[PDB]
Amino acid sequence: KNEELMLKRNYPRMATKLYGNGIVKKQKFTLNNNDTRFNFQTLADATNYAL
Amino acid sequence: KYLFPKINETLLIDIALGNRFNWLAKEQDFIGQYSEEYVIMDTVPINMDLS
Repeated sequence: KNEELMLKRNYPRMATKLYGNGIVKKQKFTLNNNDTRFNFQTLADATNYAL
Repeated sequence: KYLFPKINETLLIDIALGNRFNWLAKEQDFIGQYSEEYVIMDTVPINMDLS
């Protein structure tokens, strides 16, 4: 060969792709303490309901 | 005729008031909705005519 091609370079080529963000999602639940006690007859069933 | 008028004290008189029925205060646990109550109706004995 030309034998000075030993001096020549060869870089890697690197295909990429850029991604945006995700989204934050939420949900809520309201549990009261006086009117939902009327329909469980034990504390254990009320705690199982809240869980 | 140029001085600010001086308060001397503020009292905040106060007494607490009772209940006259506080020995009826029975304490349950706030579960369920309804509560029923019942007695046994009477049943008089009978003569037995063992014929």
